[PDB]
Amino acid sequence: NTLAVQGCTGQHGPLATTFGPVLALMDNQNNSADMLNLQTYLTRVTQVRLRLQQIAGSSDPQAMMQLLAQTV
Amino acid sequence: TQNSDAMLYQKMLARVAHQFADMRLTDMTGDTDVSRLFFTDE
Repeated sequence: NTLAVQGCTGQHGPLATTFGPVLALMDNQNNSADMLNLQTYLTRVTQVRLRLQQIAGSSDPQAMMQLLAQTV
Repeated sequence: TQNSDAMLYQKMLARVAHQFADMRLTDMTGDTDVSRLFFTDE
């Protein structure tokens, strides 16, 4: 957020090419960029957290830890 | 040299089309992320 508002000083702005790709993430006005953005990534990492919560759950014989790793 | 029910509606439009701009997809739906769903044109 702090990086978001500083990419609009001046008046899209005069600091375009220095904050180009990083402000190309959060905008949702990147209507053809292959959508490549920040917001999907944090849900793309919350499920690697979530399937690791089950290993942080039981993990009783130290198996069912590698059962998620047997998929890898 | 005549004007009845046809040039009437045309002169309605060519004065009102001055004011308002087009309405895209993104100024619909309020604020929400629509670019992840619909790549609408026209």
